[PDB]
Amino acid sequence: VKQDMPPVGGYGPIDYKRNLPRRGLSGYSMFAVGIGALLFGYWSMMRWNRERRRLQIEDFEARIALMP
Amino acid sequence: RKTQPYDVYDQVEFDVPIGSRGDCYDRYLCRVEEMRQSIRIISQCLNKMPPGEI
Repeated sequence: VKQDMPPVGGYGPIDYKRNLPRRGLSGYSMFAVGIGALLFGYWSMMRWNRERRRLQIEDFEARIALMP
Repeated sequence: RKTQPYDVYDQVEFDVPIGSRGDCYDRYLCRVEEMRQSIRIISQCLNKMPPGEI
């Protein structure tokens, strides 16, 4: 009998592919998302700014009527 | 290895990579694909091992 170490029954395949799935989407979608979220933030910032303008005018009314 | 077989390398199937522009990024990619072909030679060597002698 012989007791070397051959490949017992053959070994299966071994990959060597450059498998890069390319996660993400196209860049035009990235520009669309960026400009959309940016403009969303601009509109919300505009609304909050003019609300605080209203309250700032009310504080001006306080300092005007409080003075004499 | 491909020109003068100093051993049984003429009976394993692979391809040595070549550079393009003689360049360090290009030489780096050459090293990477030499590693990949070393993996393929390990695969074929484990496929066709003979039980000969020490």
